[PDB]
Amino acid sequence: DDDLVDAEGNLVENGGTYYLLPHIWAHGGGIETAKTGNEPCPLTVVRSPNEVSKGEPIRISSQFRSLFIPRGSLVALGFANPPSCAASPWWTVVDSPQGPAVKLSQQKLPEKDILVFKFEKVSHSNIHVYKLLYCQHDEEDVKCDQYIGIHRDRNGNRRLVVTEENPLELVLLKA
Amino acid sequence: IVGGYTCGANTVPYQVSLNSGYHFCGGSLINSQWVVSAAHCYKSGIQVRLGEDNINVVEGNEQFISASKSIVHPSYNSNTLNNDIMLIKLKSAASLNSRVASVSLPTSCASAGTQCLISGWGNTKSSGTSYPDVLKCLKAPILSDSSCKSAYPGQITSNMFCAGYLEGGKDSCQGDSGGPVVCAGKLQGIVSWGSGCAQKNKPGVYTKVCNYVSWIKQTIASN
Ligand SMILES: [Ca+2]
Repeated sequence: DDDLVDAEGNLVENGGTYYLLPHIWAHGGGIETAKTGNEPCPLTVVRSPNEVSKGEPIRISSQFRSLFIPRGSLVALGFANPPSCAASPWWTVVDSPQGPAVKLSQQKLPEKDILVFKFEKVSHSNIHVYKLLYCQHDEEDVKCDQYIGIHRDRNGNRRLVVTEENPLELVLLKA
Repeated sequence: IVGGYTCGANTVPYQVSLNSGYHFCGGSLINSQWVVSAAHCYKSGIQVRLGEDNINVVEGNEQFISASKSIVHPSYNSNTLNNDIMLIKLKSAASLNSRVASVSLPTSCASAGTQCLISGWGNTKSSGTSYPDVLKCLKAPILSDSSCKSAYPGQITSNMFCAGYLEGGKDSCQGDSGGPVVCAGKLQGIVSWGSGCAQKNKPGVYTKVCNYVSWIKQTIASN
């Protein structure tokens, strides 16, 4: 009896693959990649336009050697099947013309650049739904004082970005 | 345990399995009433299972004992993974025999190169999972601090040490957490964390038990 649970009451496996869908059957569907702005290849993390697609299976990993994901543990999120052009399938947050945005990198990232996320359960509806926090390494004590949200750009790409009052609610579903 | 071997039934008498309806972490029996595990393995209502080999079925030598107190190190930081240690007090003393025995605490830190025994029921495969029914064993050396830090820049505090192979191929993995790292007959480490499993240049990182001994002895004497 811990925290992270999928869309089946079942516990989330550290290093397992899941579909990150929305709480509301609106907005969009699962998470996937897309080539936005002036990127050479799919480096932008977005929420599928299709509000019915399960998106890409996402690996959720904690540094801890536990089979489950420890409470209040920072996690890294990466695509099970990356775009190839990415040096790593792990997400990271970089400064973009639209503010800190969730993107993949062509350069190999260090642990501290990808382990910047953390889940927040929502007891509302009791259904397994979580808000995604973004943590930045301050000094001997990181600060998870920010959430990840959406930024519908010019072409309609639902980009995952760092926001303050536009948090994202997700339900993890095994893949 | 990735790249290890079947220990053998009751050949690691101090190895314990923390159960909450199912095995979720390992631990180390230090005396008839106390178990040492990882702080990140904290859970309420933990049942401690001693004398285990095949964790899926009863074989005659197990002892199932509920935990009455679970004490997570005061300085545990789930963010930085630092101070990853937890003490468990059994609400009932364990019957010490040949299959159930305590492992002594180190009153001095072990040096790099010392060979250690790491055990658990965690994942045994790479880029895929396969959890064993029985206890797996692995022999690995303590690595030097400079090497540990070069493998995990900015992530290694003084309460951690690396053990394993820079070459990769052998290491602890998901499900081994809280487990024992015994060297020269003393519990020098606790299976804590790592980047992946048995990956190249990413050896297992373990809680440095020798820094917490005075605290462990103190807690045991007043709880
Ligand atoms: Ca058994």
